[PDB]
Amino acid sequence: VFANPDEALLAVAHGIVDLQDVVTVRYMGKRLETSPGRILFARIVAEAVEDEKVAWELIQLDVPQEKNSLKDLVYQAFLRLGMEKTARLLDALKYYGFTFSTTSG
Amino acid sequence: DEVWDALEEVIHGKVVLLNRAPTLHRLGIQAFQPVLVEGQSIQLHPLVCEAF
Amino acid sequence: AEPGIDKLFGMVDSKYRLTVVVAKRAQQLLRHGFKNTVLEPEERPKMQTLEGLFDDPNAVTWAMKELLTGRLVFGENLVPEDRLQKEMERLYPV
Amino acid sequence: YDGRTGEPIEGPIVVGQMFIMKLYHMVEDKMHARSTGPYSLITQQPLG
Amino acid sequence: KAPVFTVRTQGREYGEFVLEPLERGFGVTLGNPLRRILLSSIPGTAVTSVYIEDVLHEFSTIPGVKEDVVEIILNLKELVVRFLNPSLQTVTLLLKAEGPKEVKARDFLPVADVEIMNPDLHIATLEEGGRLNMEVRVDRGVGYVPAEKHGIKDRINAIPVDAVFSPVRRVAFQVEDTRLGQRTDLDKLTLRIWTDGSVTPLEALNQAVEILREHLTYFSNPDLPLEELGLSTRVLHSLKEEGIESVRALLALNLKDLKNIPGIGERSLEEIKEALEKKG
Amino acid sequence: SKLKAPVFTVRTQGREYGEFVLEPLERGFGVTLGNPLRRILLSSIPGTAVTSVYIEDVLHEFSTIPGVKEDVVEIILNLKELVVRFLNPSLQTVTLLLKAEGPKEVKARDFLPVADVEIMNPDLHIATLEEGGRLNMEVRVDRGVGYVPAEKHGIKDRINAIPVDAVFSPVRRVAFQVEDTRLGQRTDLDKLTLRIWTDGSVTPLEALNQAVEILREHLTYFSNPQDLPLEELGLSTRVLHSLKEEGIESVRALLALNLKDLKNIPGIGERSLEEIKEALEKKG
Repeated sequence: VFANPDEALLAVAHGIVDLQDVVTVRYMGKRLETSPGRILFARIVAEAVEDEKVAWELIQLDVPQEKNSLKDLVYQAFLRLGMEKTARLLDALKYYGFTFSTTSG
Repeated sequence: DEVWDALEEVIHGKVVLLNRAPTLHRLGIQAFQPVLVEGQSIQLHPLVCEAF
Repeated sequence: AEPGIDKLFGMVDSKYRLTVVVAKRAQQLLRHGFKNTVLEPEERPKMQTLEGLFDDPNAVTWAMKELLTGRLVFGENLVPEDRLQKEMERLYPV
Repeated sequence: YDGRTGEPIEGPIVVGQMFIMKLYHMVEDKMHARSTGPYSLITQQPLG
Repeated sequence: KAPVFTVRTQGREYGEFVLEPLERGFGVTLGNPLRRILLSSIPGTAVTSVYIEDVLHEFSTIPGVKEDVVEIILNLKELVVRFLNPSLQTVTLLLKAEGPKEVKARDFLPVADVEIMNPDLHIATLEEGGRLNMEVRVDRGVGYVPAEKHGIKDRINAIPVDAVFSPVRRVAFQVEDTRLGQRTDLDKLTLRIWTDGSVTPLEALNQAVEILREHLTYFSNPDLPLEELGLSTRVLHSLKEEGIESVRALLALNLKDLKNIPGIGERSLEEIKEALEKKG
Repeated sequence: SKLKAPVFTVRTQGREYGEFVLEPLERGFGVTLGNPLRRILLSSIPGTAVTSVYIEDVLHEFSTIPGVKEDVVEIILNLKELVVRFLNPSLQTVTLLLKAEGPKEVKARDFLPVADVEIMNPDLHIATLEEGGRLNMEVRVDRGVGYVPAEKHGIKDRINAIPVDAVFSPVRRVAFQVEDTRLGQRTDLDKLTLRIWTDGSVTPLEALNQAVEILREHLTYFSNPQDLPLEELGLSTRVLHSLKEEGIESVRALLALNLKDLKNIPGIGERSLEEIKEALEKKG
């Protein structure tokens, strides 16, 4: 049971748990049951668009990210945050997507 | 080597147009801010690959 | 993406009008040698050379930033062309 | 093992000997650019 | 040439450190070990255990208190404790409160050479008739050690807590291409560091590089036993545990030595004599 | 509960192979120390390579030699495998000469011996020569780091000399193993083993030491957080031309020029001394 995302991912860094493991993490005042990976995705979006609440609204956390969900994410981001921020989010999604894709095995 | 620096100065803020045949829609041509690189190959961003 | 592009699209009813304003303003800046700018010395766009920070040669960037400031006025039939050109040449010679 | 980090890839990966050929299409032959140059007789448009 | 090192910091919680230019490949060569060390080997403090008077286990709930034990422990995990004394390795904080009050970090009983970096940290809300009496264990350590791993209990009913020792909250590094005019394949290193404020990002980084260097330094230097004699049992045990285990030592034992032994008297002297009659 | 300085064990086989063990180390430090050294060992270790080749009556790389089986390209290819050891640390370049003929298979030994130059692989084949076949060549071997393509250095001792791709790195292979170990009370501790294969020019221990030194020197860079040309000075024209072509081009050198130096210059007299003084009055 993690107090914050930083703790969960610090635990991941030391090999205590994996990114695909279901864990209890406390995020934004609410107690969530999810993987460190999805929290990490949420942080990717959050830092990308520089708005944490809106980002939290956009993402579907209870589901694995795929073509349709990510497309919906892009569109909603375009509507809410505008061109520039959505572009930044796109670059972020690209970067982390690739980065994880290589180490995924 | 100074003329390369000069070339860096010239293209500053300017963009170029990339085109791929067949050009089916308006995104067959797009604008990009060029970043000078060694080598004879043009480097394209992944995300635009679908539109082209 | 160009900085504040959404806000720039906000200022106009048509994107093409934004493009025309930017282009024409850039022409003004080029013609008068940037000395007619509405920007402040700390607002001036910079470019990193081997020497160091220098004035940005690109007039379109200048025009877009200037437009973002709000200190520019754009529209149709604001002033006869000749009068505008001559007053500009009086305030900022060539 | 990832040569950058030193840490292994999180899963087993297929590695082996493959036969790969270098084709006749090379950038050196295909790279081309033009500022100004020769124009056509009748059309006065640039050549191909 | 000698690369430039630039530092841009915001408070004590966050820092950015740029190193450029570097030779090709050295961006990750420097970047990777520093990241590993900063998260693991940077010394810090953490709550490792908690004892609550009327709480039997971690999943229990406290009457009169809004937060459950889990949430309280979670908040205690956020507690940042700075030890002023370098030789001080452990402290027990005590807390006693009641009534309609919102408990903060300040309410902890003050300890000498112990500074609370976050006194505004919320712990638990107490209502009318609510009583909170607890003792928290603060230790010095490194890295991240789960509760199951250390399993330390000062007393019974004590709940082990996941220990986040590292004052460093996060480490990220980006390596991008850069050029020195003619060469374009040079490396630019950007280090992003998040800390809890107890240790400064620059300080943490310095400790990390110092540790790494120190680690690099390590490559420098490439007459028989009485027990068997079969004597009386009392003789065995006494003589043995009396600092001697042989007939040679028994021989060393003079009149004012053998008889001086607490166990030895006459019944023992008898058996002993018999032995000296068997061996001579 | 603080770990102490680990034992370091060294196992070497000749100059070509080495094993270096450090144990015990804290968990995860096996790759933390092991990996960066590997990267440096593969990239940054200084070595020697053939940088140039001139073969008599041979104009270019695509030429062919009468009496010799191998073509020039193949010969250069064989020369790329040549491992040359400089005994003198101050020696940065050497030109090897080779002359052979008749029905013989030319090896590395046939190279004319040079002082402070040792050929580690004398059994290396170069070219097969036939009756009436004549091979007379000079190869230039330089010291450098990394990989420098022929197009990059463009080194030519003479006109008909053929530039050769220079593979400087003496380190052939680097592997590292991390294994479990315990120090009595603490378990899951790390044992680091570094295995290094080299060409023999540099010793594995030497290579490792250089690598560690490089890493340390680079670690020093985290320490600090964050004399003009006379031609530009604007001095008199005569001053510009004279002072410049007089072997100096700066105010530092002008400062170096004592009374029996500045006034000794053929161009300089008193009219120059005036301007000079003025310059020293503007800067001080």
